[PDB]
Amino acid sequence: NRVLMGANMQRQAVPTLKSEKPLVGTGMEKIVARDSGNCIIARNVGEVAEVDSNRIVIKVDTEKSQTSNLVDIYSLTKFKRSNKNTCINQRPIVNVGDKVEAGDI
Amino acid sequence: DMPYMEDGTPVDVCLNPLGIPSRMNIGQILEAHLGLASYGLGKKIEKTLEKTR
Amino acid sequence: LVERALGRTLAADVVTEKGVVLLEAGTLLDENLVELLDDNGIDMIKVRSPITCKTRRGLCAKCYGRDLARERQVNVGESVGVIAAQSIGEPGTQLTM
Amino acid sequence: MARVTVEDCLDKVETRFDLVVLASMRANKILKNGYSESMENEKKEKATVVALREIAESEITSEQILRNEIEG
Amino acid sequence: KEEDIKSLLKIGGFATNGQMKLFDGRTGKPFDRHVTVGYMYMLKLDHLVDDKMHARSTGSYSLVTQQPLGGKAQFGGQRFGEMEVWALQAYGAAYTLREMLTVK
Amino acid sequence: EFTCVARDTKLGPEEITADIPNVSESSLAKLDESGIVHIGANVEAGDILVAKITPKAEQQLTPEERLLRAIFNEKASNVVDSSLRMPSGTSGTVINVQVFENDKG
Amino acid sequence: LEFVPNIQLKEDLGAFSYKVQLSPVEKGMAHILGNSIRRVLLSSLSGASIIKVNIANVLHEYSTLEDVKEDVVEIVSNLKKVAIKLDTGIDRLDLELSVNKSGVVSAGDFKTTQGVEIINKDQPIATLTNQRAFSLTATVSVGRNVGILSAIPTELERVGDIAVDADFNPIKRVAFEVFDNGDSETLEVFVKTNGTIEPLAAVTKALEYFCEQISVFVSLRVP
Amino acid sequence: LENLLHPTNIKIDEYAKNATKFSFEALERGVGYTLGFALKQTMLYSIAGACVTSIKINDGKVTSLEDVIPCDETVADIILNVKSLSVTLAEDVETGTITFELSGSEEEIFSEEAKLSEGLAITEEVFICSYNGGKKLKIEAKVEKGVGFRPAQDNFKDGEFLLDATFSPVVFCDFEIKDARVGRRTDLDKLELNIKTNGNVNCEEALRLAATKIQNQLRNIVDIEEINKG
Amino acid sequence: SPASGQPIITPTQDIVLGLYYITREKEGARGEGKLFSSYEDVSRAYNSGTIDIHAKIKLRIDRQVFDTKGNTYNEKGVVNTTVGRALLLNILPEGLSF
Ligand SMILES: [Zn+2]
Repeated sequence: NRVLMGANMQRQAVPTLKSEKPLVGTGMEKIVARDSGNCIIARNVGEVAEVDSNRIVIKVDTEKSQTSNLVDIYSLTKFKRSNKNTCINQRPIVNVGDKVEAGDI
Repeated sequence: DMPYMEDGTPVDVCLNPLGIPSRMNIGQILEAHLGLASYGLGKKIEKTLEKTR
Repeated sequence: LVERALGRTLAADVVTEKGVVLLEAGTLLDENLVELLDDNGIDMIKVRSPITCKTRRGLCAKCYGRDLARERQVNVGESVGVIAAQSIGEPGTQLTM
Repeated sequence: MARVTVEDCLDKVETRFDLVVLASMRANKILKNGYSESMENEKKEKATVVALREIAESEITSEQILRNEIEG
Repeated sequence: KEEDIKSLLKIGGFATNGQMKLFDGRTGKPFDRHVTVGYMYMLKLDHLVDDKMHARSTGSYSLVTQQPLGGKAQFGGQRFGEMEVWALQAYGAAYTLREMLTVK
Repeated sequence: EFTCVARDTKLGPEEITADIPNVSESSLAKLDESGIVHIGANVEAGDILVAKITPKAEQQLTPEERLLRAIFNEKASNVVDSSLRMPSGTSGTVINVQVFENDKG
Repeated sequence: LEFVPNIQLKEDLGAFSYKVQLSPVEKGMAHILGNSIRRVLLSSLSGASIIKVNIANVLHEYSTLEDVKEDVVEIVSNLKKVAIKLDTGIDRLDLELSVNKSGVVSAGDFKTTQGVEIINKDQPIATLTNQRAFSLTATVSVGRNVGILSAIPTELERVGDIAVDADFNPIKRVAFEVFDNGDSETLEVFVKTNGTIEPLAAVTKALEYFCEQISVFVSLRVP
Repeated sequence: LENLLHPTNIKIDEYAKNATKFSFEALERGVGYTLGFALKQTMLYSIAGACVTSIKINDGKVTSLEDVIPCDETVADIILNVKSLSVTLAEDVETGTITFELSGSEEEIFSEEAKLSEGLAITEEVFICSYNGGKKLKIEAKVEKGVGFRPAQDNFKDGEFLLDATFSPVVFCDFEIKDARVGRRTDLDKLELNIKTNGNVNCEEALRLAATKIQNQLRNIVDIEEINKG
Repeated sequence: SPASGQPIITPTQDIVLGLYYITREKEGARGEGKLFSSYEDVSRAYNSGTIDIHAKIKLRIDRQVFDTKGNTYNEKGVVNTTVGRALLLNILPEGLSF
């Protein structure tokens, strides 16, 4: 009866300014977020070209990737509303010139 | 005003103990124990890192 | 008995098994007098229930007894019906089986 | 409950209902008498409680109170 | 399991409990009976207080019945429903029940 | 996110122009030259976001209203404003102003 | 029968941690001085901090410049964590910042005008992915904490102004312990601050405040 | 630079024999608690004075609390009566000795009895007990002086019922905090003290004496002189 | 309560914990078996920090008590109490027995 409420409640939780990882998790938060289109998973493996808080550029080494276009883009979404009037904005992680792989954040 | 450990750090929240036993959501206690542990392990690394980087 | 009939007035008198009367008719009980019932060994008396009042479309201030909420004889104007109604089904949210 | 309570007043008048009506009549009387000259109601209490105080201190003797309605 | 938590607590340099000694902040004299402490992740729920206050003095009224609106979206007006009538009855509170049904 | 709209009523077209009597240039100060708030103004609890007006008629005003019109030479305006104001108890700032015009014109 | 304490800065250590001491006390009064020091040291000491900022090509907090890995609100949060030291009688002034680099804009790049001080020299303010211009100001002001309620919203005048809330009091931890020496005790107070004040000055200031507040009970008059 | 406020309002009020209620007004937030703790503790446990410590009745011929004596009061009652005597010593002397050596005929007993030593001043006329004119009796009281609360380890060690030491005239502090407002800022404090003493000193001046102790314990670190000016 | 004469404002959850806690006893504690004249004495003592609050002491009391029949007889003497319970002696109004 108590875990029922503990589960029904943590989905009305309101996000805040600076996200802080839990210190006692269950290794499942790695899965939910990745498995919902709020993150930006790199399609092809390469190196960061130029990143700023509006878009990301990735040049792909075609040697170890299938036929590609040598450059792809990802456009960030700053302060887009959502049905409950909560702010949505993605923030980049990577730095200039980093080795990333297909299926990373 | 909050209670504070001997070191000097104060405590943020003051929950109530009478809740837990009656409505048997024990797991919260064990979560607090593990959390204390993690917070100790943090201060350890900090001490080792406040010198000789 | 000394708890079932606390604060309810007495229909008629009560005679000792030794002969002398003990409590008269129309004598509202009270935790002083309710010693005098288990004292002398009594186990049955006649009290004034609202089932046996005689007033039309109402209730007299004696066939009902003590207010049981202010410890006095019921003042005239207390809508007793509503009180008794909601003091029955209210705890019902708890009695389950 | 600043100073006076129903437990006090219930000693002179009775049934705790008659109290309501009698105090209401008295407070209405004290109100319509133009007591509202406005240099007093900001230093003391509303007449609704002045009447209760008056009945507690046993000054008015509500047997008298009704005799102020014929004074209407 | 428990003993793992406990070995970790030891590594950290804490009692083999959660419990520890605390001091009041208004005096400094400690509490007896060492108290539990910990981290205990916490959340805030979407039931803020800014959108539940809603008082009202006088506002619009219902077209077909001439009664106040309801919901704090327009201007509300708190439902003084049926069960609250029996309450004011049992009290014998005639007046406050009367003008609760006409003047208001 | 609020939104105001302008319809064609049977007395005429209503207007969102920043021109409404009985309104100073102070409550209007945070208004641009087009009837719409700036992008950045920290609006308050009850200021104008877009200022509108709608016409009316059928005064046949009371004798006392007539007199007081006749003292201060108070003219009776045929229009009434129905602007858009933040409801009380709120605050904040502005981040985007979408405006959709008319068709076939 | 006469003991009176003197104050000593024994046992410095760590980043900005210290252990101040008062050598002789009255054998019983120690645990009063300890608590008073702690509480007044945690509530009233005033410092200086940034309260209002204006960035160059910005209009509000939820915005974004070009070639900046950061955001505007992330920048405003960075700014709050700068440790500023002001001199005796400044009480208000202006800071400036204009740069044309292509790396990490640390707080050391504030203009080295008079009076001011910037202790937290490592703290990043923003990261410029590419070379570009960047400029802003920030009004530094003295102040003390008062609670989340009795704080005035710090009026804004210009267009791009952006209020920044300010945590003034420079104390982070206090804890005391009392040691017995025979008809006498010694008080041993831990203090940890951001580095914007010196410990001895700090404790002296706190005791000044405290005795100032006590000095009414010597009179039992109004003032 | 906003000039931490000052009380600016006092309402002294006496309500019993050696008892008074002071109330202070408009103190900055939380200050009330610190100023209450300091005041209460130092006024209670760090004031100089003299007080009785030990009682010997019949030179040791009363061992426990269950021994009849030729008067109306059991031993416990006499101990409790004598423990209350308000004595003022002298600076030159460092110990007193109250002697209630009595053999009369069923009399009333008070402080105006009891041949003493030099330097004492019984300060009152508290009643003790009622003689029964029976067999002989004696009472020996020991009086010392100092500061602090000296706890007695054992109750009756050898031949004297030992007590613990008060060493103060102030017998009660019991302070409290309430709320008060000075306008737009309403989170402030309002303190109320309730002191009850023994008679050796009127309450208020005892309060002042305890405040002077603190304000005197910093002269080498603060300027207690200029704080007076204002 | 209108349903039954039982009161309805009794302390409930941890107002009860504290009372039950400070009103227990302990066998070997500090200051055990001491002597005190009145409540203020026990207060002064306990704030000094020598006694354990669960100790057994002896207090001499004297106060009126109301009888059933409207009498009010005096009660006095020495009673073996606990340091905790005496701390509650102040709140009990004159009229109820200790
Ligand atoms: Zn009947």
